Parts: sequence; C-alpha cells; structure tokens
Amino acid sequence: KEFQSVEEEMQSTVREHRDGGHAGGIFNRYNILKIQKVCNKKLWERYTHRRKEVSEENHNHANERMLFHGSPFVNAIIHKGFDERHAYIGGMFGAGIYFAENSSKSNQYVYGIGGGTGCPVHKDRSCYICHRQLLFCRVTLGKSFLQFSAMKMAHSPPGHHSVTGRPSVNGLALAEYVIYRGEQAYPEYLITYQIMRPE
Ligand SMILES: O=c1nc[nH]c2ccccc12
Ligand SMILES: [Zn+2]
Repeated sequence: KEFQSVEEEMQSTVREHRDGGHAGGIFNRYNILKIQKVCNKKLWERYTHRRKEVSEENHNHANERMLFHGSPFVNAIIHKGFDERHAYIGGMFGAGIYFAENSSKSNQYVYGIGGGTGCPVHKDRSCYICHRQLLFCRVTLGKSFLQFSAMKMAHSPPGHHSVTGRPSVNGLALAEYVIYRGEQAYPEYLITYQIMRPE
C-alpha cells in the first residue's frame, strides 16, 4: 500500500518534456524495480528539528511536501543527507537543492545536469537497460517565495524558507522547489527503476 502509493506518484507525474527526451530519455512510464524506505535516525532527527523551527516561523505550519530528487549522488545523500555545500550559484534559482513534483523532471538529473553523458556503461541518456535511482523526499518548504523568472539566490529570500519556481510562457514548463539548507529535506524513499521504451 505504502509502496503502491509511491509507485503511483512516480508513474502518474510523468510529463512530455520540451527537450523531446534529450536529457532524461524517451518514455511514458517506468519499470519500477524496488522501493526502499530509508531509515536514517540521525538524518530524520536533523530534518524534524529543522521542520519544527520552520513551522514556528510559518504560522505553526511546516508546508511539507513529498517531492522527487534526481542526482548521481543518491548513495551519499542517503548516508550523509542533503548538503547545500554541494550547491553552486549556477542553477535557475541559484545555490539551492532542487526538487520536482514531476518524477520525469527529476529523472533528467539522474546522470547529471542535462542528463550528463547518460548511463556509465552505455553513455546513453535514454538507456532502457541500466537501472536508475530517484529519491522521493519529505521537503519542508515553510514560507515559500513564489518566483517565475531566474533569480540567482545564495540563500532563501529574507523571511522565507524556500523558493517555488512556477511555470510561465517564457520560463519553466513545470514547477520546481528549492531549499538552501540541506536539513530541510529527508530522503525517505529510494526508488530503483528503468525508463521504458514507448509502445
Ligand atoms: O531533482 C532535481 N535534481 C536536480 N536539479 C533539479 C532541477 C529542477 C527540479 C528537480 C531537480
Ligand atoms: Zn546503460
């Protein structure tokens, strides 16, 4: 049930990408191989401690969401947690940690920025063979700053706890959520999957 709901979120949030599959590959669905719940007590406590602080600063509301994250460094994240020190000013919203509500958007980052050179074995961004991993995360957004265009931030805007990138004509196709403190996300589920060749 718990894993069926994670599988459903993974499958149902897939969208057709503007890049025609360049970064993440060509697919309409995934072959979900495994869903593992990450139980890291020290990371969970770091997350809940920050979540309580953010709630107190946001009218007793953490504004928590379950969001996807794609990265070549999922193993390091599950053990050491998210780390803003690995985030640099180059992204659309600057030096933050980025999440998506659409699994296929996070899938574009699994092998690096713009999909990098794809899977290590075949150097294929559309590899249907190699097993990929995504995280489905608990993310504390708190008072989230709504933004449409590029705004290179080092930290959350004054009085805020995150940035939400909203879709716009000359901007984003899909939403994205950005935190600037690693302790504001917990890597709750590790999903192992393949993208599937369209029928
Ligand atoms: O999951 C992500 N991993 C890195 N960059 C992103 C940018 C936007 C939305 C999601 C992501
Ligand atoms: Zn491959």
